[PDB]
Amino acid sequence: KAYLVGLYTLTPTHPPIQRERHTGFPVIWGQSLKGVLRSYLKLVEKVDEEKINKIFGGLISVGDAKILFFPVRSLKGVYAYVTSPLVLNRFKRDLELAGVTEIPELTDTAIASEEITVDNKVILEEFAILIQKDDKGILESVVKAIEQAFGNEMAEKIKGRIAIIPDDVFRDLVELSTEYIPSDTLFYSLILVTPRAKDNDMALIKEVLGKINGKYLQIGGNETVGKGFVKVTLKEV
Amino acid sequence: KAYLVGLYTLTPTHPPIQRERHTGFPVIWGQSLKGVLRSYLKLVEKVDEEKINKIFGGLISVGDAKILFFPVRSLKGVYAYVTSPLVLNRFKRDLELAGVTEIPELTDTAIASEEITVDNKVILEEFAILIQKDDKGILESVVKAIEQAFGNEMAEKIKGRIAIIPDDVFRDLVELSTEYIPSDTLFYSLILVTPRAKDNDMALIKEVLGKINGKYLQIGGNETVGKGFVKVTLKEV
Repeated sequence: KAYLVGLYTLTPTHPPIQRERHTGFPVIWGQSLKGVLRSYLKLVEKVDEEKINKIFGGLISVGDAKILFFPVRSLKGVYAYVTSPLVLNRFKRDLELAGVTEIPELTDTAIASEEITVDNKVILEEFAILIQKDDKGILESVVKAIEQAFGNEMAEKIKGRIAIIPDDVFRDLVELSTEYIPSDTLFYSLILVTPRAKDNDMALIKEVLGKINGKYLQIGGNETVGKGFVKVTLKEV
Repeated sequence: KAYLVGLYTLTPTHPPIQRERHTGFPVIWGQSLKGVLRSYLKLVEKVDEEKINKIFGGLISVGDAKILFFPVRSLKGVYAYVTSPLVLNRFKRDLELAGVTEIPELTDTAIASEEITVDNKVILEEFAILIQKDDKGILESVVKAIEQAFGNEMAEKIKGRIAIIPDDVFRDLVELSTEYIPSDTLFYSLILVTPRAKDNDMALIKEVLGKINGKYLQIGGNETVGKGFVKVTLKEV
């Protein structure tokens, strides 16, 4: 049994940023995320401190939050949600691990919505990447996956502003575009239920974790100056 | 008769990590691996505690999991799966032992895919290794070997990001690149069937081990925060 956590930053978020060593991608460590989830249920949702211990300590596993979509300045559409084959493939494989489409390799080309495309080009910051026709409906397939994983609300935000760009460009942008993770960044994370869990426990998990969906949490430093506020989604599989 | 176990880390894994005395290479001791294989069959795959005992205790031998590919930050391609003549040679020798290509000695040069090569160089972390032309079809032969040993899915992931580098550099990287084994690390291990085995025993081994192929297991510490989740492959020879 698995739960899908979405983390959409509403303000610049600072989890020296926490980055994955061999990629350089920003990441929210599972240790940190588990902490804020624990604190939110104890303080805001008023869950009994007996139910919390029974679930966190454990009974579930809170994985590190990877990055799915990163907001980047765009010439047409003001900004686009950019991602990459590598990132998307990791997302598909993490869905497999949780129980739950072919995405090609891009080198110097991109696949983007027609709302951010101008003269067969998408202009991200200063990068001017050539688009290639979206055959076999890649974009429409990513949007559907976003809907399933995070809900209809998240899919509407992103739809119309998607751009799948080369892995190397995504890396460059994600490292050289602000310190703070920008607002309008979408993270995702797996919550896995341990095999040692009994049938009586699954009802507890579903009840307590269910409270998290659609709420607002604070992650990382600088809470007092409006940093690290995120909207969380949570769905079963 | 022998089985080839593949271990692909999906999250940072902690088996002070278990390292081989005379190389310094990370390794998963057979005792540990045997434990998690056993527990997985007992908890998840629901194998009767009589079939498990007849096989584990024994009837098979679970060897130490050596390291085959190690993910390293790359300038081009974001990251590469690096290996070395030494590592590859051990892999070939382990296949010999399991019943089943010339790889040169590299000094200050490397053999890499053209997707991570930039201006006749592969840039791993800070190391800038001069590449040499891929003659005698070395890379495609490793990919072919990867396909046979771990499956087509594993070969696609690695293809395009391979880099065979000098033994001393591989060693340095494997020691000085994170505590935790990174995600996207590929281990391998032999499962050898004792000579004392009859035909009825081969059917039990084939059946139970077959359950392991393509599944997800947890190895080492920090299960509660999404660490040590690995994807296992299992193939006969």
